Amino acid sequence: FLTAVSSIDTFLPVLNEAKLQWPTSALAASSEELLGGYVGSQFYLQDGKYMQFQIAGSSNRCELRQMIPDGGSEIGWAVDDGTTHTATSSIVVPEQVDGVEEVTIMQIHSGEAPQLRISWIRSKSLDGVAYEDFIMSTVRIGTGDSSDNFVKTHLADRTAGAMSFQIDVKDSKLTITVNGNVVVNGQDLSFWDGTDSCYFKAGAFNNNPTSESATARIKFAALAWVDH
Ligand SMILES: O=C(O)[C@H]1O[C@@H](O[C@H]2[C@H](O)[C@H](O)[C@H](O[C@H]3[C@H](O)[C@H](O)[C@H](O[C@H]4[C@H](O)[C@H](O)[C@H](O[C@H]5[C@H](O)[C@H](O)[C@H](O[C@H]6[C@H](O)[C@H](O)[C@H](O)O[C@@H]6C(=O)O)O[C@@H]5C(=O)O)O[C@@H]4C(=O)O)O[C@@H]3C(=O)O)O[C@@H]2C(=O)O)[C@@H](O)[C@@H](O)[C@@H]1O
Repeated sequence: FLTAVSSIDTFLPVLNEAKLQWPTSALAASSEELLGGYVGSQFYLQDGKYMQFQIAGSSNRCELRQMIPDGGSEIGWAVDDGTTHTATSSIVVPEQVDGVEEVTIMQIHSGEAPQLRISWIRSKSLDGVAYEDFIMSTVRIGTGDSSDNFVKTHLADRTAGAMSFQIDVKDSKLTITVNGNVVVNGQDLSFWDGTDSCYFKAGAFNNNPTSESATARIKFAALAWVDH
């Protein structure tokens, strides 16, 4: 069998606060299953150190979904409870195979929609400017589909080496730090005031592929979800 992610110590904190959704939003593994050696080609320990996610198909996923710690049920929190909700990661985004066009690697999501997606995208115009092979944040400030519902940002060009991300939510404001540099500073999340169902996700969620068989692949050297 492939080497289980839980066979080393590095990811036990987040696995203790997560369920795995694969290949859809349906449950693949409970937190205890993840802590107890759940493994497959979709989710395995890579190079002896990376929690790697693989998924093919339009809107299919291999994603960790934040849970109440120590075997609890699905968590939900508010963007303005006065604390800081923080997701931190270190991610190696390899060159994606042909047919893979956008891969969501971290999210904030609620009962209704994604407040935030951090995704790799092959090519995209943002605010009149073309970018290629880069990491993007997409923030919802509305629930519609038109441009004004989103704030989209070039976070960084994709690197060969590990890229660190810190997502901070405090007092209805979102900060994203990339390789130690603040890139998004205090994006307004006020539209979500009143919502108590937010949670982190991370892994690989495949968006608008050109081929249903092309497999997205994302490696995490680190991932943690904390409340301060
Ligand atoms: O490209 C463009 O055209 C535009 O795209 C825009 O971004 C898009 C993006 O491309 C992508 O489409 C994205 O997809 C969203 C999607 O719209 C939807 O919100 C989806 O929701 C998922 C959740 O992520 C989550 O997995 C959730 O999980 C649920 C399960 O569905 C199920 O309810 C489950 O039930 C069990 C639980 O135990 C329950 O508590 C219950 O008690 O028991 C059951 C059980 O035991 O069975 O509970 C799960 C849970 O954990 O909560 O399921 C939903 C789902 O509907 O499947 O999330 C994806 C996403 O991951 O982001 O949407 C983006 C968008 O609309 O913004 C923009 O980029 C735009 O600019 C472009 O133009």
